[PDB]
Amino acid sequence: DGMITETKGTVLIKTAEELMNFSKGEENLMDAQVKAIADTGANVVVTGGKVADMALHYANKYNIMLVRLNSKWDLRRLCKTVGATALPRLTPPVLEEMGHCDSVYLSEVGDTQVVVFKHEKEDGAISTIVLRGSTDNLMDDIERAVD
Amino acid sequence: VWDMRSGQCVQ
Amino acid sequence: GVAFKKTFSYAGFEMQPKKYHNPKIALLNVELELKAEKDNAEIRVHTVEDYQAIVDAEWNILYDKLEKIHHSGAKVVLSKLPIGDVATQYFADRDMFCAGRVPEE
Amino acid sequence: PLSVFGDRSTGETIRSQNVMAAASIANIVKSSLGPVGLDKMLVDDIGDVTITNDGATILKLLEVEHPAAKVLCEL
Amino acid sequence: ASMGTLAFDEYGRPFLIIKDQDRKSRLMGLEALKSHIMAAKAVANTMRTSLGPNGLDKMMVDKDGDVTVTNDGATILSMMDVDHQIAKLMVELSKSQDDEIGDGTTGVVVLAGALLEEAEQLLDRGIHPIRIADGYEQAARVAIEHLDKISDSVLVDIKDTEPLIQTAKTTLGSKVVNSCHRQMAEIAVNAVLTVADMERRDVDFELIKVEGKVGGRLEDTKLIKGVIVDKDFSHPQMPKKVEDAKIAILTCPFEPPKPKTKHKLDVTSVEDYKALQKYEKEKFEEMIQQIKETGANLAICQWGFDDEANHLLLQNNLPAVRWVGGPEIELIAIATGGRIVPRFSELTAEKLGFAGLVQEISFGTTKDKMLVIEQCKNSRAVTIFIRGGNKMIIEEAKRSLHDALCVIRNLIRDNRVVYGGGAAEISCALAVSQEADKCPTLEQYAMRAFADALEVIPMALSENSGMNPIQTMTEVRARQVKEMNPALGIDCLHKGTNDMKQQHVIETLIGKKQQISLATQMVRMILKIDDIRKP
Amino acid sequence: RPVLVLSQNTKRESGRKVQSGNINAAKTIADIIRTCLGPKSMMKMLLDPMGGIVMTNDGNAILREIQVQHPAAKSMIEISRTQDEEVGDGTTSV
Amino acid sequence: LAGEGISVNTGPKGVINDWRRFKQLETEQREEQCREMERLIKKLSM
Amino acid sequence: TNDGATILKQMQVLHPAARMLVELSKAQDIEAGDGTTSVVIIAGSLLDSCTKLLQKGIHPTIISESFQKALEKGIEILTDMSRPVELSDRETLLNSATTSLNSKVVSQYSSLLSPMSVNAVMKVIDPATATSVDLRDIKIVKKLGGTIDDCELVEGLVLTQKVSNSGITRVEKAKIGLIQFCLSAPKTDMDNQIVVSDYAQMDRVLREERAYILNLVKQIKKTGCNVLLIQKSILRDALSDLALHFLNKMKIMVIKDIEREDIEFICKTIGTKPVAHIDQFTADMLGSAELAEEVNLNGSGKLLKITGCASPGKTVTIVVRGSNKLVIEEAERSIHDALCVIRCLVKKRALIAGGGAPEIELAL
Amino acid sequence: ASLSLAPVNIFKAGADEERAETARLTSFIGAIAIGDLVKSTLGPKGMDKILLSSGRDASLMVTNDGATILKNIGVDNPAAKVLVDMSRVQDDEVGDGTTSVTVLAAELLREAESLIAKKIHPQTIIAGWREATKAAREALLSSAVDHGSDEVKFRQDLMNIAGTTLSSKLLTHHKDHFTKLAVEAVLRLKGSGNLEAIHIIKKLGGSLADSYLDEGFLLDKKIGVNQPKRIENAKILIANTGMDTDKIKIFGSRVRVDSTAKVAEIEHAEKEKMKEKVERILKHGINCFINRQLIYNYPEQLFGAAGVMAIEHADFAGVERLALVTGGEIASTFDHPELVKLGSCKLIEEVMIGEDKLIHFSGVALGEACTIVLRGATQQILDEAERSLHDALCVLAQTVKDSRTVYGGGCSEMLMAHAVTQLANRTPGKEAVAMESYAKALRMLPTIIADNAGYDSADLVAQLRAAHSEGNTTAGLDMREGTIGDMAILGITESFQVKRQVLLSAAEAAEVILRVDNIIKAAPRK
Ligand SMILES: Nc1ncnc2c1ncn2[C@@H]1O[C@H](COP(=O)(O)OP(=O)(O)O)[C@@H](O)[C@H]1O
Ligand SMILES: Nc1ncnc2c1ncn2[C@@H]1O[C@H](COP(=O)(O)OP(=O)(O)O)[C@@H](O)[C@H]1O
Ligand SMILES: Nc1ncnc2c1ncn2[C@@H]1O[C@H](COP(=O)(O)OP(=O)(O)O)[C@@H](O)[C@H]1O
Ligand SMILES: [Mg+2]
Ligand SMILES: [Mg+2]
Ligand SMILES: [Mg+2]
Ligand SMILES: [Mg+2]
Repeated sequence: DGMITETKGTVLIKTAEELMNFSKGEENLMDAQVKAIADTGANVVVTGGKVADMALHYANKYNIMLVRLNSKWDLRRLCKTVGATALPRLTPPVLEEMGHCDSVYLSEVGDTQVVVFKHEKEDGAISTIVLRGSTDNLMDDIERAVD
Repeated sequence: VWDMRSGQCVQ
Repeated sequence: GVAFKKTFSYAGFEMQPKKYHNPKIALLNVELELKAEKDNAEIRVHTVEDYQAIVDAEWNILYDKLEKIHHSGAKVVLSKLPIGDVATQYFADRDMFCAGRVPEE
Repeated sequence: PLSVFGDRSTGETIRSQNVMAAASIANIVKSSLGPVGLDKMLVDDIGDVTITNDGATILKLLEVEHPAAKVLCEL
Repeated sequence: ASMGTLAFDEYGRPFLIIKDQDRKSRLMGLEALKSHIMAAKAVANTMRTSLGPNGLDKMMVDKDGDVTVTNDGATILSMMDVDHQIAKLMVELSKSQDDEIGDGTTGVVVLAGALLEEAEQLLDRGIHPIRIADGYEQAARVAIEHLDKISDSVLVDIKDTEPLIQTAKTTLGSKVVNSCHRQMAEIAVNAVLTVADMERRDVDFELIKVEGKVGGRLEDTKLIKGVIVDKDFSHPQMPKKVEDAKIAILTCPFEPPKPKTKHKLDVTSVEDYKALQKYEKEKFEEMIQQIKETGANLAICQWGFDDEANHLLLQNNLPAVRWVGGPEIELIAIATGGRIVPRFSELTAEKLGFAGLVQEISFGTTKDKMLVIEQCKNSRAVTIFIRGGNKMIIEEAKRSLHDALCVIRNLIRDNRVVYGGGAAEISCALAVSQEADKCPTLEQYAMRAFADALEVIPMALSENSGMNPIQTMTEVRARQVKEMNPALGIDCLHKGTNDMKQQHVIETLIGKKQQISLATQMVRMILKIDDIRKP
Repeated sequence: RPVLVLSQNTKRESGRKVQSGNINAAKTIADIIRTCLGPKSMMKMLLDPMGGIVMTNDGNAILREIQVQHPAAKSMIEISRTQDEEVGDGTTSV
Repeated sequence: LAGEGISVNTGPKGVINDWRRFKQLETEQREEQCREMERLIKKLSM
Repeated sequence: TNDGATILKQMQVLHPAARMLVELSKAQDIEAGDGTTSVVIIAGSLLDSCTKLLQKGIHPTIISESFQKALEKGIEILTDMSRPVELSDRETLLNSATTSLNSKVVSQYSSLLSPMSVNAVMKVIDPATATSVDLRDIKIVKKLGGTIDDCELVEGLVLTQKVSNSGITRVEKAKIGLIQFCLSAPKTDMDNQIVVSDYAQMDRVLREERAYILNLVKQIKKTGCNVLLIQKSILRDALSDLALHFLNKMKIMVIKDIEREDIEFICKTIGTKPVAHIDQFTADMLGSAELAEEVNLNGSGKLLKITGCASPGKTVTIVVRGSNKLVIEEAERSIHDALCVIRCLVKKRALIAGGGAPEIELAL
Repeated sequence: ASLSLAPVNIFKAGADEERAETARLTSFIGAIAIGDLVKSTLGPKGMDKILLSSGRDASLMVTNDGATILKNIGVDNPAAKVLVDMSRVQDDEVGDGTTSVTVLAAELLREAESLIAKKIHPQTIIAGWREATKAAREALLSSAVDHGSDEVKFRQDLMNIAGTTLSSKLLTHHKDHFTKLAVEAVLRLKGSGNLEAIHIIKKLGGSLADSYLDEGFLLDKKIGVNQPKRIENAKILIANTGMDTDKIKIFGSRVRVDSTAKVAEIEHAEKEKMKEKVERILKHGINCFINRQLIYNYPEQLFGAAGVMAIEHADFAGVERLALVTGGEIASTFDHPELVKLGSCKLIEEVMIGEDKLIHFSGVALGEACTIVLRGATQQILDEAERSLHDALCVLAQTVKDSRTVYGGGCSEMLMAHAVTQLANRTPGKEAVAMESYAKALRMLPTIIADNAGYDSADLVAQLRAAHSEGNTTAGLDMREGTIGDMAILGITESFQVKRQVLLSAAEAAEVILRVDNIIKAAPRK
């Protein structure tokens, strides 16, 4: 979303023109930011915060996959896996800060919807073991054995 | 109740 | 296709026609009613002319959104966010259909 | 409907209850069978101790409630 | 036969399976079916006394002590404070019948009770309940096919309302408004026919405003081809009657404009204060002049207004009302043919609604004033004003008129009718019995039980009218078999003949089909339940 | 309300725990009078429930004044009494 | 307020199960109170 | 208390007949003000007679009709027995007041309170044409301390409010004025805020506020006003510290927190026209008085008395004093009874003998 | 099987259910109890009841009104609730007839109980009662006499109707004077049905005969401080303006300046705006000014300096009554003085009533608004007098609206009962018995009227029945001595609307209660 002043944000309107143009200006700025992000080739955007409605609309307009991760540990692990840098602002990523993954897709395993960042190479910084089972306790025991 | 100008219950 | 329950129509909804033979549907996530422009927005004026101009500006913002929707050529308007009574009457006057607060799914 | 003052068990419930009572009685004394069997300590909540291996004595000293278990004890 | 399985072990150690299993009951097998059948039988036997023209009312009291004398089966069961789950299922059955059809919410309960009563003696003979349910479904299909066969169509045109009036009279005969029977039926028919999308489409009940005010007489109930409003003119010195009114419908309060956004208007000098005061005064005068420029003789507002606007409206000979509800605003603008205008600048002559007469109505020594708008050109919204000697009769007339409107709506949806008085039920039972004889032996018992359960409606009608149930039912069935005439029913009113076609006892085919279908499905659902696990 | 095979107050335990408890109770009984053996033994003071005082270093005299709940300790006390009655000496040794 | 001769009639025969359920516990307590009566206040004061 | 109406009101009687008797006493007090005890006795005796009348088998309707006939005859008899009275006959008024005061606690002090009551009623009415007396024109002030002998009839106005000004407690040839506005910092009805954006504006604001207050005080003083009564004000400070300091500096007595309900009484008493804006404050609206001083009640409190006026228009004040609160309350109730007796004499100019003579004549 | 007498329990804890005979018994007991409670307050010799409140207030209320009695009682029997609501609706529709309709419904339900005991289906009773009600309505309509044409005859009819209405109430002691008072008050309305235009002021002290109808109008408000206390040939301006710290309705406005001098200037501008408002009001050329809202100190001072009365805080009813009595227009803007009509009256002064001061209007121009002062020995007497006078005013207003009158004193009841009996004598079946019971209840009504007076009711009712069957259709009870007489000659008349409403409402409520065969009570909150 568009960053805001940390101290106190207050939109001051003194003429009808400013009132009639403020929302259009905000929408134009958001569209320009998202298009600048997309023009770098980034077809997947992962954020650790909330996603604004206009930001989601403009990401869907330019065919950008959006994934939201609440945990900062998950964000760090994803950065390690793909090879990206967690940008602090909404600037487009530089050539080195843009991670590359061989396949990102939405899939359903059993009754759970999952998002997979798949590498075709038999390497990588982080690997994942998906455990199946008929009981949560059984899978916890299998996880202990894996540990 | 409500609208003390007319002194009647509205809505 | 899709079917869902009627969602809290406002005044003037019964004027809108309830059958179309080739409608264009305007799927929106927009709150079409008069309201404060922003939560933290504040208007500071020192002239009654500016007061009237601000009121007219709010009304013109709402009617500009409604006019863009109308000129889009749609006949059925669906919005996830609430659609106000003013927008309902505006769409009724144009033989259009409106339905706000539609569930997201 | 019946308006009888008491409880009623019908069908598989009462049969399972009877079998459970008989099995409990059997498991009480199953550990004291054969030369490798072992005796039992019985205390009558007054301080009297009865070390015994006899099944009849064990079943006689115990106070039992279920009728089928009582049937096995009398057996 | 409760507390689940009370063992507590096989060895002696604790054996806890379900949380709080020592405070939970459980019914299994045939005992649960017997309990459910007995509960449904009790509910149906309570409800069957309110069936037919001679049925007696039931007098509910809620938890606050309010009294509701009613004959509507759905209303009776809705207000009943039941705890048994099968009773709640029967209440929901009545609610479903009321929602889909709006009439016959009592016959479904009696039919389900009779079906379960027969299923009880069928289960006593060792028949699996699923076999009973399958036989009931087959017999229900046969009965529905027979009902379609013996159905009769009626003309739903506005020119000839006689079949519609007869159907509404048949619906209202059981209700207490049978004193004003013909008048109530005619006003219900006219109300439905006025507001109805005539290409066999739906009827919107939001276009019918059923309002009741105590006092007067029940015969004073009338249909107003317009809108009646529970408000009055804002200024007490305004005229009480407006003729050939040109109504302006507005949703803007007659106050100086106020922006929605958080705004502060700064006054920095005496000149600014004078400018603000003049601006307020000229805004008042401007809004009044804008209203009067279109030529409107009457203004209607939704959000009320203040003293300056009130006196300007009185001074300019513009009677007005305030705080009219949103639904009432919509109804007024629909009836008068005018548009809803959100501000004065958008008000024009073409958006004015026309009404022949706008008057303020008094109600005796009660200080209450209510506004009526009528004599419109082609009003597409109607209201029903019910008068009575007490509020209980007002509520009962309201629900009776709702039943009549629902029946005429069903007639709009489908024009096929059948003749009531138990004639349809007797004919269906005869068809089911005939079909049973041409069927394998095992399901014959279920089919005949379904036929006997169908034959309970004429017996209930005979009992409620004082006649001997079995003798009258047998004679009517024998007459129906002798000469092919499925219109012979139970002469509840003692008119001397059993021909319901000659007696004009007419019911919609859809109502009977829904009754049979809902009763069969709920009887099957109740029969399939075999475990109860109340806490 | 509840249905049980045995009585409500009937408590049963079995297994290695019972053997461990019996042996521990016997060891505790032995430890009670362990230091009262030999020419250099020290006396003990016993307070009777009736108010009397028993001051002695005899095994049977000490053990007969102890009230215990574990039946193994009751067996050991009966053993002490048997040894005292049969021969009159060796009560702590047994 | 008329009909003081209620003659409850059918009422009890459909509820004597619960009535006897309460009465059994009432009697069970009753033996205890009657027994303790002969000591608790029979000769405490004197 | 000895007042029958007060006795019945104070005790919470529960029987409906007792409540109706209490209402009867209240009605007698409103219409007459005296005889509140005799009326209940008469009603009770009538009902007691009704008992034996009913026991003889007489319908209550017949009893009521006969009682109405007897009441009409009794009214005729009493009217015939009475004699005319003139308001110029002072001895008759004194006798009536003393008779009303005989049964009360102030019977030894009646020699003081009878002429006091007669004068209090006479000064507030016109003996030529008055047909009723508004007892609200007579203000009674209860001050603790002293003895009932210290009861005094003040011709002017007595104020319980203390003087805010210190060092000025006596003004001769006073020119009293009523103020219904506030002598504080300027403040409009609309939400007002003063925005400071520079260091000079601070001292500018302070200086301008001081100048505004000083101009207010100067305009007040220019009319010759030397005693100022300020109406009680809420949501705005009635008297600022600067205003009080300036008024003290210009030798003006200040009495603030004057109750709103007393404005009409004060205007009727001292002839002052209230002023709600400084524009209309002129010497014409001031009320001239001979003396306005604050007195001390021998350590039992302080009173402000404005005695002597150019236009003493139909208003008197009575100061009631006593040793304890109970005797003060009973004394003022008895004084009210005496005033009500004189008011009855003003209404209907007819006098009748007392001491049970009317009742014996009526019975016979 | 019953819903309650079943092996399974189908209800929540506390829910109840009464079947056919139990529900009928409860309904009949409640109805008979209500009827016997409300009766004995009926007829010229009816007595009053005391209503002690069980609440914290414990308010005392003695009354003869049936609706008042039935309203302030704790009713739990639902049929009794139905009858109470019937009485309330009857009171709302017309002033009189609450006791009559309640007693008629109770007697009808008693006859229904007897018929049910005689093994008669309730539907047959309902059909018979429908036919009987139709016949009685037709007979009563035929018996109506109209005197709306002749003015003096209509005035005599109004006087007779007011006397008949007030005969039962406490005002019967001064019935003649109170009849004149009520008739004059109603006729002063000039045909309008606005009963709120008639204000009743209750002042304690004085006899009930001291009550009077003021020739002008009386207001219970106060005049300003410096304004005159007496104006002759007053020009009245009624207003509904603020006049209290009057602020511009732009609620977003504020004063934001940088000095206290600017604040002082703004305050002076506010005071100048108020002064201009007062000047615009005064430009109408008025002597008195009545405002609905409060008047603050500055406008009060301006009016006092202008020599104009400023009566404040006269509520909506007050300003409406002043407009009706003087002819003024309730204004809220004063930019067009010549478009606003000014009220007028001959004299305004302050009067002394009891111990309170009131504003008196004399020589009013229009006078279509009455004020009545009530003087009584007790507050309960004042309340009962106000209720009785309200009943009389309501009945007189109804008679003015509809001039058809019918004879009272049991004449109308016996006439409709005779018609019902005539219809029943030529009807086969048990419907004849039901209609005979209907006629019996109609006879029972004047029987109760005579019972309350202690006369030989059986003989009087027999004589009335004989006279009405012979052909003397105007014979009624002569309560002065206890015989029968000619109601036309004696002068006991009632409004036809009141009697018709009583009959129809009683029959309707009896039919409503009779149709009930089962009462189901949900578990209460407590
Ligand atoms: N005039 C009549 N003659 C004979 N039977 C009638 C008549 N009117 C209604 N019935 C019968 O009474 C039954 C009950 O109808 P009603 O009580 O109006 O609604 P519900 O079906 O909800 O009980 C209907 O099945 C109908 O056959
Ligand atoms: N000095 C007196 N001598 C004889 N009788 C008196 C005297 N003063 C008062 N009375 C009588 O005492 C009665 C009661 O008067 P009082 O107690 O003052 O007031 P109330 O009439 O309210 O009781 C009066 O009716 C009066 O006739
Ligand atoms: N002077 C009279 N003579 C005979 N009957 C009267 C007289 N006045 C009233 N009635 C009768 O008393 C009945 C009851 O009137 P009332 O108790 O005053 O009010 P309500 O009609 O509310 O009961 C009326 O039906 C009327 O016929
Ligand atoms: Mg029906
Ligand atoms: Mg040794
Ligand atoms: Mg006295
Ligand atoms: Mg009356």
